[PDB]
Amino acid sequence: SKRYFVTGTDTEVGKTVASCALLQAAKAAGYRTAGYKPVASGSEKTPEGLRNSDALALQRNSSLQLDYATVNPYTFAEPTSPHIISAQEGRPIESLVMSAGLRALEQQADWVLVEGAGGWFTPLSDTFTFADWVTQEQLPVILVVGVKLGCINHAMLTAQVIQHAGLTLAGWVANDVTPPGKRHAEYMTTLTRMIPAPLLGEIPWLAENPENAATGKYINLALL
Amino acid sequence: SKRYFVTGTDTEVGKTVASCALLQAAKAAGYRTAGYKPVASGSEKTPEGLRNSDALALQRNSSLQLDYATVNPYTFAEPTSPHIISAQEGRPIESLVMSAGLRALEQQADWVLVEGAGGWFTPLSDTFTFADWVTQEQLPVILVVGVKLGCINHAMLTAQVIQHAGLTLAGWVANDVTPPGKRHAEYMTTLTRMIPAPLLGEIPWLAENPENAATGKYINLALL
Ligand SMILES: Nc1ncnc2c1ncn2[C@@H]1O[C@H](COP(=O)(O)OP(=O)(O)CP(=O)(O)O)[C@@H](O)[C@H]1O
Ligand SMILES: Nc1ncnc2c1ncn2[C@@H]1O[C@H](COP(=O)(O)OP(=O)(O)CP(=O)(O)O)[C@@H](O)[C@H]1O
Ligand SMILES: C[C@H](N)[C@@H](CCCCCC(=O)O)NC(=O)O
Ligand SMILES: C[C@H](N)[C@@H](CCCCCC(=O)O)NC(=O)O
Repeated sequence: SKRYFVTGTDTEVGKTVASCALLQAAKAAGYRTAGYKPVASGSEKTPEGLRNSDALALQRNSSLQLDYATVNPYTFAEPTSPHIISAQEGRPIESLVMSAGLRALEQQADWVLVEGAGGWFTPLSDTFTFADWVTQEQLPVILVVGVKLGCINHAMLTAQVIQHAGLTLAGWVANDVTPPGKRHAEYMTTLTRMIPAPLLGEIPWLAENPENAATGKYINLALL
Repeated sequence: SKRYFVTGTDTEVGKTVASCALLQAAKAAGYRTAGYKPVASGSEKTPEGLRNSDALALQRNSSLQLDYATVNPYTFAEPTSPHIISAQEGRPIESLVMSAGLRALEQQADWVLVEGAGGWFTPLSDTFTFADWVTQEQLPVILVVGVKLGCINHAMLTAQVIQHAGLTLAGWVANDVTPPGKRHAEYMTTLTRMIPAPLLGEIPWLAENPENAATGKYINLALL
């Protein structure tokens, strides 16, 4: 299987909207797809247990019918850093459970997208970060950049740390989190020059429910 | 002279409020102080020319009476990345002018704080970033962390890139940009464990005009 890890320049830059666009393009290409969000914090109560909205988006944009626990093994109610609520609840986030989950998806899907939580360095325990697990798995990384003032600094910090860890930055996606503003073209030119990876596409500002929008068309999967 | 460069985990995390606190503590220690903001974008019109508010804060928190142009040689009206408006206006930001300005302050002050613009990697031209000038000058760096969800990732990205450039991370300052929230103690413990530099102090959430507040007391200059 082809496998990709999706990270963002910050929490809340639209990493899930860009992951749904990527899944929609891979399905259109004829791949058997599966989204995977191993760890999620910030979840709602239902009859079946806690459900996270981002993991639900990944589950319904996958071409295979998947059970929720397969998409998201670790679900926490509180919207904070996963290491804080893991310790609080007495539920360790185990690297072997996160890896087994990835393998289980690979039995049925040939194109798997793995979405982390928050940014690159999100702690999972007091001695282990999400970055350590991605390095261990040797996943190529796609960076989602929310285009706003301050995103050049955050895109270059994340890009350099991934290359320092000896991983492949497979590409980047520009996500328009605000309406058209005055220096949009110049920001897109600087970002294209500075990130050492192909620009895979640009998702426009979509006011109403953008993870349910048909966004596959904004991604050029040929460059991956 | 003692010289320090102050950077932030993002634009608008309170780097100027923390720089005014640092200047107030150094004055209380008996140093002859000068703040320096070489490049500023986002300025108001006055009879004397354009004036940036952050540079004005640095100028009035300095113990020496300094002229505005000495504090801030490069002033741009538009609140965008300095390389965009520099090119637009036909006014190159010269590394030799930025360095001469630092030396001119060193003739009269024995404790100089240098504040950049935005985050670490802010571009000054198409081939030159603020990070290149700080490396060239070999300035020790103080990191200001606005405490909010996502700041662990941004504090660790910036910390690692500065150490990769062979510079000293002299310390960090926690700035409380929001009112007391639920996981504040756990965020302060994680940040203290993860940033490889002393915590110099914590500035509380100050609703009304915090750069005019007397904040020197929250900084322990002994650890610098
Ligand atoms: N193209 C777009 N147009 C309009 N709104 C967008 C958008 N992309 C993202 N958003 C909005 O920004 C917010 C964050 O988006 P999203 O849920 O995809 O982020 P994310 O995956 O980075 C969150 P986390 O850090 O918790 O993993 C959402 O409310 C979403 O609707
Ligand atoms: N301790 C605090 N309490 C309340 N508000 C604070 C605060 N620290 C910073 N702020 C507010 O956050 C905003 C940004 O602060 P500040 O001007 O110091 O940031 P900064 O220097 O990072 C800006 P730039 O990126 O343009 O250099 C201001 O409106 C300021 O009043
Ligand atoms: C306009 C901002 N407020 C700030 C400069 C921000 C540059 C951000 C560049 C980037 O996107 O990383 N200006 C200043 O510090 O004077
Ligand atoms: C609660 C957030 N929305 C997100 C996790 C953010 C962790 C941020 C850690 C940090 O401060 O760097 N959750 C999630 O992606 O499910």
